[PDB]
Amino acid sequence: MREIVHIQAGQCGNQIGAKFWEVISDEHGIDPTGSYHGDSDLQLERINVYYNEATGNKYVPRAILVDLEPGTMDSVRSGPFGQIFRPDNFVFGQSGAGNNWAKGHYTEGAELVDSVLDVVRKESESCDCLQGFQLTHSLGGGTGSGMGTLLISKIREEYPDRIMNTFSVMPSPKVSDTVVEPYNATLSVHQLVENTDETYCIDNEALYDICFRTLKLTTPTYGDLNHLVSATMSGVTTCLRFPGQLNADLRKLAVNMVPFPRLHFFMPGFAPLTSRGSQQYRALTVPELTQQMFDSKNMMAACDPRHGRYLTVAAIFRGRMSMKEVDEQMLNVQNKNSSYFVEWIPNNVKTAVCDIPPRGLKMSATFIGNSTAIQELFKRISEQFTAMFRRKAFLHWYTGEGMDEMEFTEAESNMNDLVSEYQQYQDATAD
Amino acid sequence: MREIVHIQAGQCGNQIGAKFWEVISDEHGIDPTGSYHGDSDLQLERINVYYNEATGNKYVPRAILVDLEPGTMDSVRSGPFGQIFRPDNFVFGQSGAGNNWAKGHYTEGAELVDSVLDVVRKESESCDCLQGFQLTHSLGGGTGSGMGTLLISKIREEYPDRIMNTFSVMPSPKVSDTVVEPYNATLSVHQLVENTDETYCIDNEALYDICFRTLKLTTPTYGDLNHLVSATMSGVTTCLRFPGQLNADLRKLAVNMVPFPRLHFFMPGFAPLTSRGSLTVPELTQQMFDSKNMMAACDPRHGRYLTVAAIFRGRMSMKEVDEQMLNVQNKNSSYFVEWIPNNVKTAVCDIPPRGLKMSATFIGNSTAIQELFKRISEQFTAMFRRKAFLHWYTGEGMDEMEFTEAESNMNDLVSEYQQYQDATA
Amino acid sequence: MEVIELNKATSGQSWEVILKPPSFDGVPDPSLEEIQKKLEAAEERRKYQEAELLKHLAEKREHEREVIQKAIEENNNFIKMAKEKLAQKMESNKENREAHLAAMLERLQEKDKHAEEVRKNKELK
Amino acid sequence: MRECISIHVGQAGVQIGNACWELYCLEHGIQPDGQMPDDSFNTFFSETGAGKHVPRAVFVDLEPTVIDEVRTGTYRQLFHPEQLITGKEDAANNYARGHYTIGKEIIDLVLDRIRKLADQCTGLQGFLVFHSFGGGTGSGFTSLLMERLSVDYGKKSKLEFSIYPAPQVSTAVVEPYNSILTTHTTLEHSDCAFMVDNEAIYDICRRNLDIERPTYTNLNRLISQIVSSITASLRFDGALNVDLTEFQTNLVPYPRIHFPLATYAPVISAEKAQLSVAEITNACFEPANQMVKCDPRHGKYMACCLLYRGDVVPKDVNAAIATIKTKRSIQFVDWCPTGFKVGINYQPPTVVPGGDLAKVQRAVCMLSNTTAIAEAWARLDHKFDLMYAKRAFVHWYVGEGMEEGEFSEAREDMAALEKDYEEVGVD
Amino acid sequence: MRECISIHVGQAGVQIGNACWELYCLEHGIQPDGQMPDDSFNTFFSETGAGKHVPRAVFVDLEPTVIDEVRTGTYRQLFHPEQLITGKEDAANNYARGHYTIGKEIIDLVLDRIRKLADQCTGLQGFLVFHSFGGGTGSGFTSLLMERLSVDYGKKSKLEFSIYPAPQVSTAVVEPYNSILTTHTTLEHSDCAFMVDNEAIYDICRRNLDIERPTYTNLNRLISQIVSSITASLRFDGALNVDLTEFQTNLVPYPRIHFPLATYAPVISAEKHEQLSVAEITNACFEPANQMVKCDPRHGKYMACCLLYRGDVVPKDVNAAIATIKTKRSIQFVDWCPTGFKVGINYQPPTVVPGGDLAKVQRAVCMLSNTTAIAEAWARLDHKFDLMYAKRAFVHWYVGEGMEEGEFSEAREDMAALEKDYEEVGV
Ligand SMILES: Nc1nc2c(ncn2[C@@H]2O[C@H](COP(=O)(O)OP(=O)(O)OP(=O)(O)O)[C@@H](O)[C@H]2O)c(=O)[nH]1
Ligand SMILES: Nc1nc2c(ncn2[C@@H]2O[C@H](COP(=O)(O)OP(=O)(O)OP(=O)(O)O)[C@@H](O)[C@H]2O)c(=O)[nH]1
Ligand SMILES: Nc1nc2c(ncn2[C@@H]2O[C@H](COP(=O)(O)OP(=O)(O)OP(=O)(O)O)[C@@H](O)[C@H]2O)c(=O)[nH]1
Ligand SMILES: COc1cc(C(=O)c2cncc(-c3ccc(C)c(O)c3)n2)cc(OC)c1OC
Ligand SMILES: COc1cc(C(=O)c2cncc(-c3ccc(C)c(O)c3)n2)cc(OC)c1OC
Ligand SMILES: Nc1nc2c(ncn2[C@@H]2O[C@H](COP(=O)(O)OP(=O)(O)O)[C@@H](O)[C@H]2O)c(=O)[nH]1
Ligand SMILES: [Mg+2]
Repeated sequence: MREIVHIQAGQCGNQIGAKFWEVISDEHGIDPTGSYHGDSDLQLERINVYYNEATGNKYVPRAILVDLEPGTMDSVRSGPFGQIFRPDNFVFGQSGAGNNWAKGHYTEGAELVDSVLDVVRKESESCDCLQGFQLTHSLGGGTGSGMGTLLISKIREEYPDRIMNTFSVMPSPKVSDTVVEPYNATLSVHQLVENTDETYCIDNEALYDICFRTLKLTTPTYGDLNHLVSATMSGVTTCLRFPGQLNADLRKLAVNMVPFPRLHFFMPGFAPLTSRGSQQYRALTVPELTQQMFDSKNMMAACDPRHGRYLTVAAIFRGRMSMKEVDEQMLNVQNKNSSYFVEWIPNNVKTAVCDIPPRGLKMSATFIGNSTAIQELFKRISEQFTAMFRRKAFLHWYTGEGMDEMEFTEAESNMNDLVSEYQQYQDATAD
Repeated sequence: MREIVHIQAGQCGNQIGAKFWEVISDEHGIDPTGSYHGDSDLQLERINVYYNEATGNKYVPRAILVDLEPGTMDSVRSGPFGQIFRPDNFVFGQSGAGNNWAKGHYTEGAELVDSVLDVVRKESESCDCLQGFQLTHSLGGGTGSGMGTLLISKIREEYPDRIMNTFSVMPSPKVSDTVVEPYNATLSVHQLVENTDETYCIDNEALYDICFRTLKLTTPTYGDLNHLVSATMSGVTTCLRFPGQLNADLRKLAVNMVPFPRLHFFMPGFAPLTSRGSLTVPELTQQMFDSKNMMAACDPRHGRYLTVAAIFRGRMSMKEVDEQMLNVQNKNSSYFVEWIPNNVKTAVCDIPPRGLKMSATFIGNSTAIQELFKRISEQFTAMFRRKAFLHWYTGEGMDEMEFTEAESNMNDLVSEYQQYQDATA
Repeated sequence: MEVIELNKATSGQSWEVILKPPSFDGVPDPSLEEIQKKLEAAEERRKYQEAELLKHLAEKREHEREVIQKAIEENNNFIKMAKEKLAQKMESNKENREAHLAAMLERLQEKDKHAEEVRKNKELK
Repeated sequence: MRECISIHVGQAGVQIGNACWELYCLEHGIQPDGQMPDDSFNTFFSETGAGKHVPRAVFVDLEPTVIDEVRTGTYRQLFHPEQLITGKEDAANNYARGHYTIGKEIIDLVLDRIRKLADQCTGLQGFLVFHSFGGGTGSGFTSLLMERLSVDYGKKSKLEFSIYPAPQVSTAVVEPYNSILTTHTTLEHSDCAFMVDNEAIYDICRRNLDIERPTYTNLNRLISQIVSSITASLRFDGALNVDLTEFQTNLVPYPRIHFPLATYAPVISAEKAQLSVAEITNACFEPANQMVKCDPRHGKYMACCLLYRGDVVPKDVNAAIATIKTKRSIQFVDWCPTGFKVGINYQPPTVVPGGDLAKVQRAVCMLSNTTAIAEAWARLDHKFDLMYAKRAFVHWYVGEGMEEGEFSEAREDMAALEKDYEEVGVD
Repeated sequence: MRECISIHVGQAGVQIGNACWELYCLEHGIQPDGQMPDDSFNTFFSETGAGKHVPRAVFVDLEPTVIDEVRTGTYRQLFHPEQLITGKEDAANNYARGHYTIGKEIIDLVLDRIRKLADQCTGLQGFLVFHSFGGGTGSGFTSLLMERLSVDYGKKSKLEFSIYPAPQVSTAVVEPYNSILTTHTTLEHSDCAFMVDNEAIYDICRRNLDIERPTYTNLNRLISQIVSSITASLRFDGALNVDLTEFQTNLVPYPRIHFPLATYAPVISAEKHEQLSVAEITNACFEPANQMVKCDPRHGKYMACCLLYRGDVVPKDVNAAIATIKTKRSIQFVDWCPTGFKVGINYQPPTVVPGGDLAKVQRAVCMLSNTTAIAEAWARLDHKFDLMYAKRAFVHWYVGEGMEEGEFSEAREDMAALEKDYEEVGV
């Protein structure tokens, strides 16, 4: 279990994926040309998880960049670290999907996906011990959501014994005005329930609320939002990328975090919350990190964890701090807040500490929760879906590409089934 | 009726056997190199009963040393008299008996037993007239107990007309080595009932009680118990080893001591009792019929003597010895069966045991020995009724019936002792 | 008394002293073969006894063999039952794991057929 | 003659083997290249023609990380490379993958290596198997290994040292499942299993050694002392030795009832500024010094094996044990007339320099079979029941080919095992 | 010539033989080397071509220790090797072992040696057989031998000197068995048997000789004097009992009642000297303290009575001694027999072993009488036999040698018949 193959699809997928690669390259001392320039060997111990060694002392991200829209990979190559990616791993169509899931999933996306599998197989067969795949995408658009889920299915067909992980950006009317985003999200969640092992729910609604309410940004941009996404992605992959006592990998994570196969949608949290590019004038304490981490203002999904119960929790602290103090804060948070942890999964909170903090922070903490409160996210989507589907608003966008109402009905049904089983386990007793 | 062949088996067998050779070599003036250096010809008149006379005017014990474990015989070899033994008379296996009678009797013992019989068979052919065998062993362990009784059986098959004599050490929870001693001992008592002619019952329970109550030894050790065993083994062999007008041998002893074939278990006694490192004829006579002096944990006043053989060592009036032995028989008349006239025989030998100037040794065939076997039977029954530890024996091929038959036989022995206790004229 | 001379010899003499005459006038085998028969008969009883003893010890020898043999049969039966159990659960697990993977790839393939129906329905419009 | 082969499975088993074989080398004067300036250590070390002494041991793990540290660490020349066996993917904390999916790819190799080790023994006593209950390899591969050992070697003795999981020490959430599954599968195949509770070892390192946050190396070094006490009888010329057969005979009254309780004393901080035979003997019946958290005053003893090492005289053991027989708080079952076995090896305990344990002139390891150990089983079974009632995480086991029937069949065996401990404690 | 052959069987018979042949040699002037400076002594000694005088004797003992005395003794040159018959293994105090197991082994060898002696005789009278009642050899082999002597020497007299057991003297617990078994088998084959009660002889030595604990030598020295008195008119030219036939003529009116009582006086201490009169020693013949079997002649009737005087004894004095006791004492003979005595004087003086404990006396006497009182000795033996045989104590040792249990009861019935016969004639 070492190599991960990263895939980024659509505008959102490629924007957050690029940011992810800038952020971890800086953590590992890799500059935009692929040369290592860091000071500590621990930057390189597990560097193969995300990077191939190209001869010439260089490191190339194991990353495949996909979009039906050609322009978004022109903007990747022009961003900082555009030059770090393998040029042949850019796979671009010449027409976007018009925020239309059926275009991404059935028609134009399906005409490009074999082009994508070419690159995916080459990166995979090169691996000594392939862990699996992580995909960044949004659920509200046409390419990330439709072609991204299609891609998942195709890859699962060829690599069914490998872990399939996603970072999936949920739509919010606060951030985008595209009215069919509830449709695309609901069609995609149907696909993700059946075909991924772990999905990090990154909620644009939560990201906007954090930027507006906590960071005091009157008009937050995708830059402001993606700063929070990239802090999360760095935190939740920290254990994969540095050597710890845990022999952390994607399958051990899934085994211990997912008690029921469909219930694999995690609520990420992070502390401290910062604005992008901003000097931090005081570090947070271990009790501060521990408390602020289980606080609804720090969740990357617009859900109050106190409205449900945790099935499982994985937490990672970064920086120089007492592991003793970390253990006593974590245990105390579980005892005082005993009623937000299901009692029929004993010892369901796991803590790791990595001595290396992220850039700009002396100390930080990242939170991976499998909470039954995540049903609030799916209910919000499902309500928005129904208000449109009652009227059959915009359906001809989809039937024009070959779909049928029945596929909408089923996806709506499957997400309401998801809500119910979250609720079933929320109300379940140990007697 | 000259030579005895001596066999010591298992850890306990070899510890008390080595102590025995140590003691009698001192009595017959034999140093650890095998050279004689004594001061009297009385010591060499019957020395071939126990020693072969080597080429270079040397004496080699007629001893065969057996264990399934190399550790104990290693320790013997480095002991005080270790060098005196014929080096090729050490027969030792490699993988032990696991404190398990079934392993010593069936599996591991079988694989070693023919190596032992070859060495027994060589010592027997170098005898002008073979008297029989003496075996030292415990009953509570695996090797001396299971392999010892297997040896006895095979030796009976090959020499069915030679006397078989054992010094058999009884287990006691007061001095235990293994939790399965009740099983091991009960399975062996069965064998001895069937296959020995004379068994000296050496009761660790009695030895511990003697050391604690009489010798004031707060915490007895094997050294302390084995001091009592070697004094007893010296005592009960004195007549085989020194010339007495009785002309003592093992078959004559069995003839006059064993009225009924199964009732061949003797209560040994000894006076005076001594601690390691640190009396009159009337006392010797009494102290010797005293429960505090029996090497079996049995009160002889709880039954009746079928036959008694007594030996006094040291210079003393044989008139006074005969006087007092009669006095004791008359005063204690109800503890002797009336239907065996004159059932106490007294011998005297002039040579005292080392460090003592007067000693007495008692060999009783008492119906009170049933108390020894009842104690074993009760401990057996407490374990076997829950079938505790049974699987280490069935796993060796044993049937449960072997367990129930062996204790059925031991309770039959008890009943038979009881039947003669209550018989009258 | 009445003394009566009996004899006189070199190294002694004898006679008889009568004190009273009697009140009452007057006075009121195996062959060699037989012996050998009884000596031989006792020898054959000795020998019969010894033969019966050795016969019982022979019976114990064979029981010893049967005990050692039974333990070896138990060990072999332990091995055989262990072997068949393990192969049973290994093949059952293989069948299960292959059946799960085939169902998983069967569902994704129905999806593949359905995508062809979507693309056909489009050109039909 | 009288050889024992040690098998160390998964992370926990391999790291504990590191502490054990380090201690053995120090105990016998063996350098880390196998060279060496009483031959009983031959039961645990073969010897090459160059006078090199090679552990009779296999290290197995389905992932190479831990065993790679052996391959490049201090004792990298102590083992032959072929004795250090690694796959490429671990069992991901999943019994089903250790036992079937992943373990089946390497099991034939491991048995081939063990069979080559057995071929070097003239009187094999048995196998000692070190493993965790909670790991996917420690549970699932050990179960497979033990089954294949029964096929290859029949009833040849198999004894285990097993790490019982504790929330304090890093613990995966499905560890209760793996523990019950390996215990069900292994029960018929093991003759005697010495359980080690990570919480108990953890608490001792804190109370007795004043280590705030003990590490595995802290825990393993204490575990290695206890292990060394058990095997000392087999590795030295002792006064009173106790071979593997004697352990099984005196500690295991019924086949299923084969889980003895280990206690050890003294455990003294190396930074503290000699305890009598009586003192350290009484310490073995104090609940603070046990290797498994349970309360023997609330149970009944069925067997006590006391293993002394160092400067110990039998008159002192006899007096110490006689005191114990008078304590009313130490209750023995009705059907055990005699419950004490004693061994004394004269070489004092050894300690790794730079460790935390102090050098002492005498120490003792007690192995007791108490009905109180059932309290440890009940704790596991309750955690298993909490999750299993919702079938939490079961899909990861079924996905690898297991059937739910295997779960209930395993849990019913533990129920029957718990009722057995009740039964053997009655009068 | 009237030769007699002496046969000594078992330890008691051999050691008493030693005492007798030593005393005969002193009475006849035969030195220990066999040389010699009245020819009647030839009835007991042959002569070789070298001039050596050789006892007409065979010694049989299945244990080489006792006969090895003879071979290396003081009188060792008197005997030729073929007179000394040993084996390796004695009868272990077991009549059945002596009679059947070894009897069948050695009987032909023994009869062959006796036959070599008998071929040297021109007028063999018969045999004098010395043996214990109590030993396995003395009882068991003797009875087989007597059966064979009746076959091979039909018309020859057989006299026995039988040592009757005593608890004081070294005595096995089964001696009453062996005593009744050998009495039964031998009864039909002996003409006259002089019993020697070890208890009587022990009592005479303590009281008359002042010996606290008499040895076998003390007893055998005294028994030698009695045997000498009985055989003195065979070995010198006497006038009473001048051939063996005359013993049954003068003492045995009824063939089964062939057990005379011997009384002897005086026994005087060598340490301790008035010379006793003919009256005093004659008085001593009617004192039960001087009998060789303990019994009360007041409880019986005489059938026969011989006075055998030795030394300075004049007929005048004997008749006046006899006249004195007849007026003071009641001496009851049976009705059909005359009341009186046969009197012999042998002029040869009584001789003692120099340095022994018996003093040299001028005159002595032995009274041989056949009284019914001696059946009290049989009743003592029969009672001990009955006490043990009721429980079958020790019988398995006899049955193990091939004897049938029914021989015990057939022998005991014969003793019952013998007691009844003594009753009938002592009416
Ligand atoms: N957090 C975040 N969300 C984004 C970003 N870019 C787009 N989105 C969200 O993504 C959704 C629209 O999906 P897109 O990624 O733009 O669509 P696409 O995958 O490129 O598909 P097409 O443009 O129709 O070809 C809306 O909910 C947007 O709010 C971004 O950079 N960061
Ligand atoms: N005492 C002790 N316990 C350990 C050690 N390492 C792991 N454990 C315990 O073992 C259990 C985890 O199982 P591991 O042995 O690490 O897992 P594994 O056997 O390697 O199996 P996989 O990694 O799942 O393939 C947890 O209960 C740990 O606390 C150790 O070095 N010493
Ligand atoms: N008077 C006397 N009696 C003896 C003598 N030796 C043995 N006895 C008695 O003889 C009886 C024992 O029989 P033994 O003649 O010694 O034995 P054995 O006939 O040689 O037969 P085994 O049993 O085969 O030794 C006991 O009653 C002894 O007291 C002796 O020298 N003189
Ligand atoms: C604990 O933090 C992490 C752990 C892992 C593991 O690989 C891993 C390994 N072993 C066990 C567990 C575990 C997880 C959760 C629970 C409730 C539990 O009981 C055990 N996780 C990976 C991570 O990032 C990908 C990570 O970062 C947040
Ligand atoms: C008398 O003491 C002993 C005798 C013997 C005999 O060999 C022997 C020989 N002859 C007779 C008897 C005898 C024994 C018991 C009774 C009741 C009896 O009436 C006679 N024993 C051997 C001894 O040590 C082995 C011994 O030592 C105490
Ligand atoms: N008296 C005594 N008893 C011992 C000695 N050694 C062991 N025992 C007893 O022997 C029994 C154990 O059997 P042991 O001889 O050690 O086992 P083995 O080697 O398998 O025959 C227990 O009852 C111990 O008390 C010893 O030296 N003296
Ligand atoms: Mg592992």
